[PDB]
Amino acid sequence: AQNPNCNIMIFHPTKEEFNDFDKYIAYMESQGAHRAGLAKIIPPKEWKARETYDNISEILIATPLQQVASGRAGVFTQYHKKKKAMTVGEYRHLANSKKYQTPPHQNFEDLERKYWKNRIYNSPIYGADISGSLFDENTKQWNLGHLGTIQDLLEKECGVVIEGVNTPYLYFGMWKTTFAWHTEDMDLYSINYLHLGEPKTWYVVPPEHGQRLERLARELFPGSSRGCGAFLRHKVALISPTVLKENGIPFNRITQEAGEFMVTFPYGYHAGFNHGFNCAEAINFATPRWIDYGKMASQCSCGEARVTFSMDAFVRILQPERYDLWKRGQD
Ligand SMILES: O=C(O)CNC(=O)C(=O)O
Ligand SMILES: [Mg+2]
Ligand code: NI
Ligand SMILES: [Zn+2]
Repeated sequence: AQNPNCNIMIFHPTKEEFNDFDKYIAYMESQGAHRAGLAKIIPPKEWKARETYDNISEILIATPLQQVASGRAGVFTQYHKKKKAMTVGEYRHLANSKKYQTPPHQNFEDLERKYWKNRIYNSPIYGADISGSLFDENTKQWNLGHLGTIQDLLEKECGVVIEGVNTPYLYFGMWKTTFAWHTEDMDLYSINYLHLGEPKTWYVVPPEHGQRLERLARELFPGSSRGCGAFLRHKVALISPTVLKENGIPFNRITQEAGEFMVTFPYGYHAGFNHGFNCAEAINFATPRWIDYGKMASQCSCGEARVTFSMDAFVRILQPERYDLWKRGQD
């Protein structure tokens, strides 16, 4: 078995290997990359996502989200308070302000210490989940707006044609902006490209151990667990690396820098934080190996998780017994 300790693997594809996206994912899996739940891909030196980032300031962030924490430094939830619209240039100025900017630090490990010590005492503002793309249309390799769709994959594997669409999303971050512990909708893959700015630190639990994280979470968030049998689908709970280690939960960590891709694998729980002003693009995707995970994915039906239009067909075809209850949660 390849990668039996479930370490995060880093890949350096050549320009020739960067042509065929599906083939390269399958290659990474042949080497055991999926066992970690997360892999890093450093693009060939010849590649670029677009020519420059000099002209992005007028993108609108219609609903910036202030991430307000509750709990203790290593075990907390966050809620999202909606703020007034602002442009990317306005948001960048805000991220760089004395109130929000990255503190002085020695290295990524010092900054990570400072994040976990101090996160809960601040409420950073995240421009998340903005439909759109920063890849140039002429970028032919690893262009996250030009990937094979999940609907087409399901149709190819299973023969059933379904409604729905699959487009990327932009994320504008600042110091301390946080992504809570989660797997993707329907335990899909994700791919995330850090277009510009400061790094993103990731934490990940191997897919084979995801239920250990779920059992800890039920213990640490006992009210939430009574409310919903899949409350991590709400994407609000944070648990620090120190608390994971104290409870024997297997995990790994890695920092993504500008110009790098990350892939999350089916049922790989992940969480993390941004170091300072940045912009990332991400999208879900599927492969043949996903189908069995999609069939077994948990679902929130309490009403909290509310998701896209396109998840309806995935539930309906892959999980017909659960469909009626899940759809009630949607309505
Ligand atoms: O970058 C973020 O805020 C969160 N991203 C992801 O969870 C992802 O790409 O799967
Ligand atoms: Mg612009
Ligand atoms: Ni994710
Ligand atoms: Zn729920």
